[PDB]
Amino acid sequence: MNITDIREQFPILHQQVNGHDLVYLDSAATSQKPRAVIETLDKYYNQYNSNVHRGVHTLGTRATDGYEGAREKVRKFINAKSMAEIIFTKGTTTSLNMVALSYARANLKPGDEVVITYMEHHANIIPWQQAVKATGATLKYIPLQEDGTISLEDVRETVTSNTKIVAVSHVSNVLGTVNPIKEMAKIAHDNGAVIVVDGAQSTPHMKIDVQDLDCDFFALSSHKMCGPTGVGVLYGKKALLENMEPAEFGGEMIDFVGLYESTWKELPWKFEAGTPIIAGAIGLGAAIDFLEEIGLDEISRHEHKLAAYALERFRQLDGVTVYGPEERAGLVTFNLDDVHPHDVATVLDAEGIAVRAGHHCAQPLMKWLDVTATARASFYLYNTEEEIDKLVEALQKTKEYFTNV
Amino acid sequence: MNITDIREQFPILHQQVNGHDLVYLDSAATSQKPRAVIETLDKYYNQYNSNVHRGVHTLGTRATDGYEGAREKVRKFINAKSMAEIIFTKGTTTSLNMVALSYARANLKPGDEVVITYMEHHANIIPWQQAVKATGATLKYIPLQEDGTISLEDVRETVTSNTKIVAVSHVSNVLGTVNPIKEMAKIAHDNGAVIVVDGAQSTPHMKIDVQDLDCDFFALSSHKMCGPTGVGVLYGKKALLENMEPAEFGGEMIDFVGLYESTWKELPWKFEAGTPIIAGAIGLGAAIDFLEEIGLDEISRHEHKLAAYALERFRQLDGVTVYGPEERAGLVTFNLDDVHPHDVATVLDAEGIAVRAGHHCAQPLMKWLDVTATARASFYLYNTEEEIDKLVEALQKTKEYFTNV
Repeated sequence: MNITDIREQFPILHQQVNGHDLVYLDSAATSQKPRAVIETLDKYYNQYNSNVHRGVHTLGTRATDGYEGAREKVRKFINAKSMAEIIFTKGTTTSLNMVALSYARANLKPGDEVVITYMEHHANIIPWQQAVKATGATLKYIPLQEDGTISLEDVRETVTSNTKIVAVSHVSNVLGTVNPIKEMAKIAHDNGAVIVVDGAQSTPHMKIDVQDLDCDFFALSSHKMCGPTGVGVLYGKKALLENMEPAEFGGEMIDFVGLYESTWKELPWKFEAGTPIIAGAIGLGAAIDFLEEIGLDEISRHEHKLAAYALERFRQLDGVTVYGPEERAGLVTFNLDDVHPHDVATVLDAEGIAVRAGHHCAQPLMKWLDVTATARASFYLYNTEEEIDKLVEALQKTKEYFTNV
Repeated sequence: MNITDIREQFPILHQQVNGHDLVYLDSAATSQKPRAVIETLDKYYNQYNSNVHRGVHTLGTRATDGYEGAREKVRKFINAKSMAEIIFTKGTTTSLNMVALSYARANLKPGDEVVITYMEHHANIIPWQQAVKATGATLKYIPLQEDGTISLEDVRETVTSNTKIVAVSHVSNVLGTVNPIKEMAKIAHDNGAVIVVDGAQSTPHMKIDVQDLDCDFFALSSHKMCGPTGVGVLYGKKALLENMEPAEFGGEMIDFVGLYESTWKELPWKFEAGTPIIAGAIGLGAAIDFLEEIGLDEISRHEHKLAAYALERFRQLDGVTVYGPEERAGLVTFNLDDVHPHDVATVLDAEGIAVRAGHHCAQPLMKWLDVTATARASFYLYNTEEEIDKLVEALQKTKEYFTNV
């Protein structure tokens, strides 16, 4: 895994901001794309764009085979049993909303519980808040350990025989924690619940195998995994999808339309109403080919190296707090003592360095951490230890600067 | 308006299928894209991709300004009063589903009516079927005249003081009919109803002015108007949007998130949950710039010429039935006597010619027309009368061929 040769495929990395080479450390907000993905969109719009699932004409057939081809690539990439379990959506947020609308709203009654955790991103909070309000069910929170991990005994405590849904992130976009999904799925199933996994921050960075995890539903976003914006996937076990009603209705997802009543297509097309995200989903198949060629285990080993290096170099700085555990995904969320994280991010952008400052769509977690906001540097397959040196040198200079001020 | 110079900007037109120059006459299913749009996606992913609505770092600010910039371009393009009324979605189908979920489901009771027409595309049928079933309201159909137009007296008859919603296409994707939306909106408002306009087939081809039409909601798709797939718009009057609840929930559309309760952003962001369709919406702004540079009135005058030429040349063929009125948008849906439309479309594809055969997502209309399927040739700004000659010559040869057979 050669990082020079990988970075050479990402045109956007090769430019300056404010007179300094770009140092992009915000891949947890969105990732950058290699030429293989951008040229796959180009070749689609230059050569074979047409609407799909007619195949009466030649370009139509080629677009269809591209779109359903990419469905198979995603099936293989997360080790789903069938393409019937792979639904294309606009992103993780829409995928989790589909489960909350079609599954939760149809299966919750007063007495029932939905259990989540305090570290969840809002995409995996607000749909559940709404589904429990609609049904008169109850929402509960799994507590966190002091290093921001989840203990399985706390899971066992919170989940009861009235739990119907446990929803949890695979990897936290703030703490970097990798949650014990596979053991949490056992706990859910033992209680008679399903588990819904927010895989937006795990899928880009480590191999996913939904048969090993045994999750009931798993959601992911193309834009965080070197693929186009506007597209994601919802995986669900086929027997659950078969019994769920569609979240949206229209052409493409019907079989017969009468004046008042209609019947639905089989899966997966039951859940894909209207002309699909044709180019984006073919580009997400290209991103999967690109990542698979490098090797997800190789990219996870590179991120492990960068995260171990970052945590060590952050410990060298005085007056800097890092949140979450030592074992983690490739990101560090932090604050400088007495400097607002927004001013940290502004000063770093003057040195070329892109990081995020704010709540990271995790307000309940910020409250748990007893802070109003934090800064976050995140890493991906194109980042290097030299860029981490530049970040830690800039935080040192920021510290000195606001000191002099 | 020079058609040679326009076609030179669409790389996909310049290729052969089955040994014959491509003749693409299926723009009512999806349109082709000019280099200005494809190179706008390229320049986004090559130079300034980042997540939006943080602007703490330089690329982030540029992506944000691109995305909200394109929102303003769409506002101006349909003459909306405010960007608060312009919501980005994945397509017309999702936009109409949002109205059916957030508006209809909250405003229908037993006794209330939703009125549609028999010519509607399924996207503007099935959401209403579902919303009336959920609420115990009634669905009614405006009847059609024999040439497939709508009379305003039939509108006045069908719409009553119990109507709450009239939903209708601006232009029919089968009949080519242009509906009298502006006068239908008056009839709706006089009865106390809102009007929801499916503008998927009008927006690419003629100027839209939502203040002149006075529609309450208007939906459109990027992929039919030279823009990227996976993106559309829902326009709604600000006072209606303000009182509707979100259709989906997550990051980006919240202001404050507590453990059990959350409050929403102002419009338009209240209706855009999760990381948005950043590249696609910037490419749809580029498509609007491209179309505005040519001039929508110029493209409508070209389509009028092509449709008048086609209807005349189709009348020259024996044994060919054309459906719908003489005055129409740029498409012809037809059948050859005694030839199945699927076999017509197959034979034409062997001569390079791409058309559609089937129900065109309008099963109730096919039933009204007393046919099980039809063939459709549709036209756009890059098509020419010579291509229409090739279609009519091919139908003549198809007629002779199945005759000999």
